[PDB]
Amino acid sequence: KELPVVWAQEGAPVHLPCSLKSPNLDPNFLRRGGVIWQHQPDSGQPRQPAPGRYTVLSVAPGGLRSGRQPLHPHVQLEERGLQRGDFSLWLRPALRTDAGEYHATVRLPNRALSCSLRLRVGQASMIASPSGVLKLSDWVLLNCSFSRPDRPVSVHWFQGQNRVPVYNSPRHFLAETFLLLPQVSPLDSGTWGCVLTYRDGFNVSITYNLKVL
Amino acid sequence: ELPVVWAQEGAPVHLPCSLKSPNLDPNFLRRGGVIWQHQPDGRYTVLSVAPGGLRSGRQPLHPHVQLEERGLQRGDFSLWLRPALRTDAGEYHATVRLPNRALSCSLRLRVGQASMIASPSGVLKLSDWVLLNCSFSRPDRPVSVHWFQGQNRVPVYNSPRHFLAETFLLLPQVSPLDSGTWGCVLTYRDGFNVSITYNLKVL
Ligand SMILES: *[C@@H]1O[C@H](CO)[C@@H](O)[C@H](O)[C@H]1NC(C)=O
Ligand SMILES: *[C@@H]1O[C@H](CO)[C@@H](O)[C@H](O)[C@H]1NC(C)=O
Ligand SMILES: *[C@@H]1O[C@H](CO)[C@@H](O)[C@H](O)[C@H]1NC(C)=O
Ligand SMILES: *[C@@H]1O[C@H](CO)[C@@H](O)[C@H](O)[C@H]1NC(C)=O
Repeated sequence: KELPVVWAQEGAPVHLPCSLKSPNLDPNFLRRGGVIWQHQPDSGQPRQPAPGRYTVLSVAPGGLRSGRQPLHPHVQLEERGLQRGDFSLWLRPALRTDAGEYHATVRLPNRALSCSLRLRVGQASMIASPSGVLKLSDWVLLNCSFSRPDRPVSVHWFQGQNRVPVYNSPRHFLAETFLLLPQVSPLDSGTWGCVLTYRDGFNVSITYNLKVL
Repeated sequence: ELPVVWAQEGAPVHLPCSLKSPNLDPNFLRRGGVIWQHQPDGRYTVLSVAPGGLRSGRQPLHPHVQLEERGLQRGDFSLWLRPALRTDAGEYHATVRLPNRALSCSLRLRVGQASMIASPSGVLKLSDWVLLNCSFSRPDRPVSVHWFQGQNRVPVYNSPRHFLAETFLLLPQVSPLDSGTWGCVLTYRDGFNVSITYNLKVL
């Protein structure tokens, strides 16, 4: 079977999970764990060479840090989690170039274990048809879109400073990932927002400023 | 530099090359010969007809490139690409040989992609709304947009049941009379036309 896929939104932090799910307390045993995170970027794809792997993070087992600064400072580890057996990678800005395979090797006192993921990075946008700048009483269709190919499981719409929930109503028709405003009014000018949730739990938050003249 | 000719991928296009005021005998101008060269974006000849008025008969041969012999008799030596393909973009050079006259033509062909974007893009239920976008990949924006409905291509104007804005057509409430083909024509400032058809399916 293939690698589990983790999705990221470009510009937003992402968390690549690698965790002992049954840590039997013992913060003093799991203090002493260390991990190597390696990244296999996409070659793009006969008698081919094997894909290359380079180390993006290394923290030493034993319960100490050596004073070595991070090699790739946008890639990070939460050091509070190591006591709980959490060796997950944080990509502070998830970048397009960060896509590819991630391989963790964790060395504890008695054993070593591995974690393997494929990270894909997508782009979010509110697509406005005909446009975002509108005239009074025009119609507009907003699509809460993300470049992931599959269909999200839920879409939540919000409007205004305080994120007031937006439901199917006479002034707002909701269908799939789309919100149709049949007749914009002065109260429709301002910020709108959406949250897309996919079946793997990945969710995207998108904001957009509608202008009505 | 060169005149630009636009093409829609999947639709025929003709690269114009016509004698200015070509009113000679239709059997005199058929006896002309022409060479069309394409340097893709390495000049190579894509079709050559020899002067003298006789043919090799290989018109089914390479039918993606063609000359219309009615235009050849009318002094029109234009190249026809029956499916305009992505590979056809690039530089074109025509040379036409008559007994006492010569002509050369130089054009740049760019090919764009057309699509009817439907939101939502599936099959629709009666009384749903739907938005159609007549889109073309050309960078400049078209100067006019025309919408048509049905096999008989009846024009569609701004109304309560069909709202037109820019390149978009909104149908607020589909009915069984909306089932079937819809079409749009984009017209650009040079006269280039893009025709897109779309089959709406509604239960
Ligand atoms: C609208 O957004 C959804 C979610 O990303 C996407 O699957 C769909 O293709 C988009 N459609 C248009 C017309 O933008
Ligand atoms: C997305 O899912 C995560 C995981 O449960 C959750 O913490 C987050 O709150 C969800 N999205 C939003 C917009 O809150
Ligand atoms: C709709 O089509 C026009 C014409 O090419 C294009 O400029 C515009 O970006 C398209 N918008 C959407 C949402 O498809
Ligand atoms: C291009 O399309 C427009 C609108 O349908 C039409 O008026 C015009 O005559 C067309 N041009 C040609 C050369 O057919």
